[PDB]
Amino acid sequence: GAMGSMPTYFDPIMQEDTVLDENTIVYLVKIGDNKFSIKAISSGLEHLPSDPTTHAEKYWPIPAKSLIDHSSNKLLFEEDKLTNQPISKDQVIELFAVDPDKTEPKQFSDSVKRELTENWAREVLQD
Ligand code: NA
Ligand code: NA
Repeated sequence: GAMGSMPTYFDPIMQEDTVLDENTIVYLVKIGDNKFSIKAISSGLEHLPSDPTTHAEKYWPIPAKSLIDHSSNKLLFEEDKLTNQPISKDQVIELFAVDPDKTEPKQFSDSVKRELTENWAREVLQD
């Protein structure tokens, strides 16, 4: 119509629909056997301990450009909004060229909680 649209995702960080661009953090998590979910967040890949909506600790990185280039695919987007429905391993291979069951995932870091714990312990023992 008169109004355009851009692909958006519901950002768990700010709890708001957010325009997807090349600065969006995008990754895959596994939520079941042959069931994977595409996630997008505005920040936090290096600081969060797990994925916000599933608390998955393991993920497969996906370039934002790959998701943007599929923005008209009805599997991933419904009315220009990122789907919350899972996709099969075959669909993952077809859309993103990654076999997750044959690729080592990355893991969210535990560094922030470790630093918090060390900060408390040092404060206890200082005067
Ligand atoms: Na954290
Ligand atoms: Na989290």
